[PDB]
Amino acid sequence: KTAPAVTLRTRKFMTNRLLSRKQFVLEVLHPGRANVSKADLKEKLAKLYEVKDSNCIFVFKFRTHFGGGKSTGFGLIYDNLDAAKKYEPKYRLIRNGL
Amino acid sequence: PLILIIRNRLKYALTYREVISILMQRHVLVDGKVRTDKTYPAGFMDVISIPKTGENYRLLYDTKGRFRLQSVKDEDAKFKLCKVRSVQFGQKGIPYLNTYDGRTIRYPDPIIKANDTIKIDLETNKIVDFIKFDVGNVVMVTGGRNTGRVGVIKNREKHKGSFETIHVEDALGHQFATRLGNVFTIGKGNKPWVSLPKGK
RNA sequence: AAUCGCACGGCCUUCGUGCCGGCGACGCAUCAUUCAAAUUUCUGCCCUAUCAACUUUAUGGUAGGAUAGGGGCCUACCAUGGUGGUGACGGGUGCGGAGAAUUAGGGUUCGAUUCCGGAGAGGGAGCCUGAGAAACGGCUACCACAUCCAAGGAAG
RNA sequence: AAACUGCGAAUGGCUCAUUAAAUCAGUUAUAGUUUGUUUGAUGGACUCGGAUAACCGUAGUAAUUCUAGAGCUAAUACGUGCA
Repeated sequence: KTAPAVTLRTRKFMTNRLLSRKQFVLEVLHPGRANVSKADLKEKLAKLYEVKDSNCIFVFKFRTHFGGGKSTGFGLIYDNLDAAKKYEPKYRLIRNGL
Repeated sequence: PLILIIRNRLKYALTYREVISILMQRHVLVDGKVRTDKTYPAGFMDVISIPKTGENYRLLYDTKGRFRLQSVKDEDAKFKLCKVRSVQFGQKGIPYLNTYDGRTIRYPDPIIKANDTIKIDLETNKIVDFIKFDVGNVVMVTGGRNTGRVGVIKNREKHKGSFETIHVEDALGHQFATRLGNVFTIGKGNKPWVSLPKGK
């Protein structure tokens, strides 16, 4: 889990729109030497917003390993523009229908 | 079809849903080969073939026309007669001479029109002789009420569109004719297949 | 013109290695084609003529395209047609054949559940997949109608 | 023994609504055409790599139906050199 110093590459992101979903993507990164973060993650999370109580974020999928570098992780939204922003609204598109 | 006909030899009691086992017990051959196969079709002149302390049988027709097994000698078992059912003509002299069993032959061998028959062994897939459909030769009749009879061809009448009827001399009793499709040649002066009791 | 699953051998050869080798089932390609397909034709298939003139690629000549393959099937151009007092075109009808029932025979009647062929899966068109579907147990999706709902959306 | 690929789910079943029609029957035509699989024919053991489901780890509209960010992995399904 626990940090010293790291950051995101947003890959593409995407939405189901009649609903209350747009889908937010990174791999969290730090690479080279050493370690998984707070600061960069927080920035992305906060500018993701304008929120109050317990954010609209839920972070909790960090699995990296003991073994190896790839974790990605990435974190959650009700929704958010930054969350639309690598890849804007599909999924309602998939249910437009085909 | 192979199943029906082996199953025909059985008709005392107690197979059919069990059927599958006879074939698996690899004790059945068709034309000297292994097939264990439930949807298999067989037809006239096929040689079918049982164990080990065993026997051989020929698919023939009974007087009505259904296909049935008849006991066959080992000597005869070696050979089979194939009627030339169709031709796509050519090369060099090759027609592609289709036969009744569904066998291809491309090429010589010295002759050859539909309704002629080829005498073939079994192991090599060699053609010993050709039995011409012509007067003076003997034939067996493959279907109908008229089925299961033999005769010598007295004359053939040809018309437009197809060669209509084959006339027979014979009978122990009297003369009869059938369309060519019915006629399966079995013997010539040089080589016969005929040693099977008789007949209207 | 453009691999599995059993082997076993011979050889330089101890297991070492080189290439091959006895069957049993792959497996793809249509290159004539078998059980198991389709499309066409000379014929006949209810009653009503208080239904008597019909039909506008719908008919014909010719060239493409299309398709597994036939073609006004689809499409250009040219020709204006082809059909019907032997019933065309049209209307109604409390599947068609194999057959059922009668009645001495003739006919009448019946045509169906079964066998056979065709067709449709709430109504209608289109499509993917697959050798083969224009698909009851697939989709797409308008409409018709029930359903689920943490009532956003799914759902038959 | 769960998924992927091959064969199958189109056969079969049942109902005559549509339905007088080359619809169906019976006879032919079909080189004017298809037939995979099979029965049958014709052709034919060098070296190899590639990623993937199950399993996993969490999830969104979320109770959802449903499937994906995602670790890991196997292909006579694939791509090749070729007498």
